[PDB]
Amino acid sequence: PQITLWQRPLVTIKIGGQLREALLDTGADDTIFEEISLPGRWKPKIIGGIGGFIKVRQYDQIPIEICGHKVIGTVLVGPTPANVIGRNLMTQIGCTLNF
Amino acid sequence: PQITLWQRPLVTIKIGGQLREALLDTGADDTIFEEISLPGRWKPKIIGGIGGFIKVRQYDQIPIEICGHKVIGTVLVGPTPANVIGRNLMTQIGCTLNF
Ligand SMILES: CC(C)(C)NC(=O)[C@@H]1CN(Cc2cccnc2)CCN1C[C@@H](O)C[C@@H](Cc1ccccc1)C(=O)N[C@H]1c2ccccc2C[C@H]1O
Repeated sequence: PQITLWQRPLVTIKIGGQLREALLDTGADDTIFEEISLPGRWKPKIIGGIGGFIKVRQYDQIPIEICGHKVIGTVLVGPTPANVIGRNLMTQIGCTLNF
Repeated sequence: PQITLWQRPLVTIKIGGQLREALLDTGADDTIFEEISLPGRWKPKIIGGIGGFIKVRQYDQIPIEICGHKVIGTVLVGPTPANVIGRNLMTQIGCTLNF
């Protein structure tokens, strides 16, 4: 589908058997979620954004359904103010910017 | 044109007679640059992102040529790790997300 930017580009996602809304965020290299229970091991990771750095855990090979599309990739979990889907996943569902 | 997301969606922009590289950021409501000298009055403003909040200057009605398209809008200038073009300006040039 085509999505204009006159509002935040939100999409509903299923991940870990849980439902959530993420913002399609071409400015984010990675994907991060506020609070969701993910199974298995993880590696610490400290990401930098506007306003500072945050400590988060990294989960790889995580199945995630974005707007009805099925993809798998690394998903971060940490103290973010908004759930974001990054280019690491937006590439998998073939998302592009147009103008 | 059409821009895939396998790399950061950077575009060249001219603002205040200066040249800058900016990130097409669908996840950002506003536009902000690290260090540019814009003329006229501004209004203090505090924005929040992942990792924290930062105090910035808010200049309105600022001409900005994005990827060869001329638009005018609110541009923020503050301590950001990367220049970002937000939806407030993306809508002006008619950018959409596609998949
Ligand atoms: C208006 C303003 C510009 C302050 N908005 C944001 O920063 C929003 C904030 N929300 C949240 C919010 C906060 C307060 C109120 N409402 C909403 C979360 C999403 N961001 C947009 C991000 O796309 C910004 C980029 C900026 C950046 C690029 C390169 C280097 C440093 C900073 C960003 O945060 N990028 C990083 C990033 C982000 C997520 C996951 C991984 C990574 C890595 C990296 O690409």
